[PDB]
Amino acid sequence: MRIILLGAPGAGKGTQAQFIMEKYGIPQISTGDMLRAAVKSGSELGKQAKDIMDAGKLVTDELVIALVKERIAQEDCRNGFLLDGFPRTIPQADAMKEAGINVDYVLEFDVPDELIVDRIVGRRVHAPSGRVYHVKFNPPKVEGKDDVTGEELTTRKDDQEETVRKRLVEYHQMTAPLIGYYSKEAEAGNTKYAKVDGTKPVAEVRADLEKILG
Ligand SMILES: Nc1ncnc2c1ncn2[C@@H]1O[C@H](COP(=O)(O)OP(=O)(O)OP(=O)(O)OP(=O)(O)OP(=O)(O)OC[C@H]2O[C@@H](n3cnc4c(N)ncnc43)[C@H](O)[C@@H]2O)[C@@H](O)[C@H]1O
Repeated sequence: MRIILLGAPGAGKGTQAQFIMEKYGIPQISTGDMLRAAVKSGSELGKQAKDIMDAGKLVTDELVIALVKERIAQEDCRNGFLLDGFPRTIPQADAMKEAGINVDYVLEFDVPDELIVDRIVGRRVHAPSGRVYHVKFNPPKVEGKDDVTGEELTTRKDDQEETVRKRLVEYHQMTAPLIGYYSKEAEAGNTKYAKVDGTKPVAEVRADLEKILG
């Protein structure tokens, strides 16, 4: 099963990607996670994103498509994968087309723009795993620590109010067009498209998703 998650910054994509992964055994390929990791390792493919992500901007398509093709080539992806954060632009969606990567489901997480900045200021992450928490909406079982490893949670560098605003504008300009792109793909019979209400509580969003996927 191959799934794309689509949605504005902070719509809950990464939070739901951990449930789909654990419940359906398909790997989560998250380009934000792969790029923060590359920046942190000084990996030649991806360390270049450091300043772009800091500014709230999209990294070049050519770079991100290279990372994703590499990852899909690892033996875990031969039986499905979940794309979280990719495609992010119409060139990245076309590249998937050209390459024979068709998906089963595209899920749009809809959230109003006005909720995004407070979701993101309460966000705390366990960086090694990419697990994400919210101090109010979805807190860890022990404050400040990841549930699994007991390691201290941190804040992302690009999760301040002005970088989020910048990210919202780039989302509306470049990424929002993918809703029409893939809705056209669903019309043609090439994928299934399902929209979910990302304002519902985390567990409730989790339950709508089980109705769509099995
Ligand atoms: N393909 C690509 N092309 C080019 N550049 C690329 C690229 N991919 C990445 N990049 C780059 O990397 C940068 C950042 O990219 P990004 O891909 O956005 O990495 P991100 O910040 O980790 O995640 P998102 O902004 O997408 O939020 P999300 O929808 O996953 O929601 P989450 O579950 O955390 O939820 C948010 C918060 O709210 C919470 N929450 C979740 N669900 C709910 C709910 N139902 N109710 C209430 N609160 C909730 C969470 O606990 C959390 O605290 C970009 O600016 C760009 O530079």
